[PDB]
Amino acid sequence: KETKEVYEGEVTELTPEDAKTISHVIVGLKSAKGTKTLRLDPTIYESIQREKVSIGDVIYIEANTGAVKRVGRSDAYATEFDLETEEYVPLPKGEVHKKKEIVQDVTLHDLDVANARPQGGQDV
Amino acid sequence: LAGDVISIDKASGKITKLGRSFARSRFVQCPEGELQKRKTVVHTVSLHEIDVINSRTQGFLALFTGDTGEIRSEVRDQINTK
Amino acid sequence: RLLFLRSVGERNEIGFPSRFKSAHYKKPTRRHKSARQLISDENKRINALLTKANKLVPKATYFSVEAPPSIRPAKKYCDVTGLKGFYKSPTNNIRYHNAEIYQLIVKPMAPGVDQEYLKLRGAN
Amino acid sequence: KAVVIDDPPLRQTPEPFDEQSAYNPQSPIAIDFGSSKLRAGFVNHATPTHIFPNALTKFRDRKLNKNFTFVGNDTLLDQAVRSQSRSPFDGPFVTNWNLTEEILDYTFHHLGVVPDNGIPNPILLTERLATVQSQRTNWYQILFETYNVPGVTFGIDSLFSFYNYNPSGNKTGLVISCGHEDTNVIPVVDGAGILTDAKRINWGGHQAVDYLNDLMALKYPYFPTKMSYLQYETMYKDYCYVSRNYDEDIEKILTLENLDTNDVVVEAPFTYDWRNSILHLFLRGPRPHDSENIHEQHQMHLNVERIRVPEVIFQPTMGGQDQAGICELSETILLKKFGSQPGKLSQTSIDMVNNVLITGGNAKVPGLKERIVKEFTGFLPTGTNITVNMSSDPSLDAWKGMAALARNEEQYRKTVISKKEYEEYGPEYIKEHKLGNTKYFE
Repeated sequence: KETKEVYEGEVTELTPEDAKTISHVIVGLKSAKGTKTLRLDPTIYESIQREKVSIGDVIYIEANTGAVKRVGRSDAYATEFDLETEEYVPLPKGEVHKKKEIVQDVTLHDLDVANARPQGGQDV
Repeated sequence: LAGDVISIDKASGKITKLGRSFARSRFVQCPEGELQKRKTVVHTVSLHEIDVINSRTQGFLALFTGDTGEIRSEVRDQINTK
Repeated sequence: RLLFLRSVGERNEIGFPSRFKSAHYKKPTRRHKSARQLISDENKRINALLTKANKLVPKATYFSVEAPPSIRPAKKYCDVTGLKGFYKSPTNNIRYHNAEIYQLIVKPMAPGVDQEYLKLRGAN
Repeated sequence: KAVVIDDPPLRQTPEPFDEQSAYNPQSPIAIDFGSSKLRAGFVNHATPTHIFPNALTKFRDRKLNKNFTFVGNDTLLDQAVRSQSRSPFDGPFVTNWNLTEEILDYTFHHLGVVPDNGIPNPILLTERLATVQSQRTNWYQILFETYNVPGVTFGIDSLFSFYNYNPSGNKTGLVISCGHEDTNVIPVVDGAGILTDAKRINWGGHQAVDYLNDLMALKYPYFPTKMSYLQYETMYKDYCYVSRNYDEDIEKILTLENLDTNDVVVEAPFTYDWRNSILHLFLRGPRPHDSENIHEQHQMHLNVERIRVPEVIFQPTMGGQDQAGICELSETILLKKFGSQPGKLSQTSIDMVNNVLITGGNAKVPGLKERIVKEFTGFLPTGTNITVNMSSDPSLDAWKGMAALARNEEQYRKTVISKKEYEEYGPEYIKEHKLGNTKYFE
């Protein structure tokens, strides 16, 4: 029995706080139903800097696992240039904070395989 | 350069040079109609390709190298359910 | 049909020595002083006051209360129809919606029509 | 279905006069010197007593009487006199003042006033937010040397409407005023209009009707007849609405299943298929067009202009103004100002959100209230209670403001400026009260 928690929306505020080591990360997401401002540990900023997330990028954050996925930029910044390499996704009409109860059905062989990778682990 | 016929995907950013236009001063006809086009592409992907891609041990290159190497049955069941 | 105008005409007759006015009247000579130059001499009066007081800070003037330009990029619309303007012609600098609008209105247009199309959004 | 537009009808009933027995000399008098309409009356009444447009003409006759008394509602009598109307306003300010003298004489004669040595009643006057100094000095000049009033107060009609709907005088709220020539966002803290952070958009109802006029002249350059300002005013009033979301609405205005419902047809008063063609669908609607008959040769098809004209107060770049919109200005007041971090609302910024007031004469357009509520939800944090207040008529609430100031609350004399105060301070005197303007400096 596991809990899926998802924060999604347009990034309207990305302010780090150091002490060259980031201490906490303030991220303000925005959807059609409102905004939500979250603290974040530096590992999620490491994942965000991997994802090159800037201001205005509609992103996906899982609270329990820390998975960060960049959907794309918003339509509010779709007219900053006439032609642009970025893709543009609309503002999500749902809420920023979504909670879900899901059931994980695994087997013993799946855990045996995941604990006995001969070369090593791989990314998501 | 000037006179080149190119195709641009706005999302991925891939720019493909289709060739040069019909100008003496390889050769492809200039496109007609709209510029920003919305066309439907149709894909047919076999279940073995999704089996190879969903298998985390080897990537999509095993469809060409051929070293898939005994894809497990749980990946097969996940592909069937999806 | 014409005596109605006379009836409301000398119904509401107010003379030059009006009883609503004071006993001393003394109207001075006033210039035109329209809308366009009142802003300018008020602006130069304010700048004269700042330069005299400095060599303090204004609080609420006619220019300090004016709204600043936005920080989000403005959406580009078609100048002909008001639709979503994807393209923009390079000769007359007119945004248009699709190919038919460009072939019918935007390309075969008289000179000076473009300068008053652009006058709606003030890009002349 | 074709709908025939025409000139607005003329009021053939002449205006009445107030009784001289109801004249009270020490009672104050409220005057709303608007750019479009003038609202005048006495404070003891609830409704305004005189509603007329702020213009007058100079009639000429073959008997050579030179009568120029056709002021206000007298202009709505004949078609010839109405075309020669002359408002004293060019844009937001007044350019000629003897015209205002004739207007003030007209409204003093029609309110049952029989004075001596000038007007003995204290006036209740409204002025523009952050107005220029010269207009204020000239207003002091005319009010204190041509009419000799005992007391003058000054205020903003938006703050007057806020006081009308919050009569306690210490409430906290946000005022959005859609006037005739400007659109203002004024935050109010504890009953005091904080004018150092108010913002003004250079767009109003007059600019919207002019924008519709320019759009319709551009849409049909070979139209046979030329229509007046009142005709474009009545198409702006009757066939325009604020879209709930402009980007999704503008994606499918020109579709065939949408063009048969919300596209109106306007007829001028006088006596290779086209399904996939965007230009013909924009010009002549979802019906086939033929140009041999004079009946549909005098035809308009307002389709995109039903939502394009009211959108300029939300995107002023469409009207040529490099200014922020209403929701963008509303966002920067209660999310990046007044001690509010974006994401953390202060207690003051909460109070204006529960007390949003939309007012002004240009709030009559449908869908403005729902668009404001939807856009306010977008930038505010989740769970914030956005409560808006909109009057049944948002045009006469400005007159009810000074009606409820000089009558309900006895601290109206805290805002008056006596004639003796004018002598000891001069024409540059500003009385920094809650409902009025402020000094230009610190």
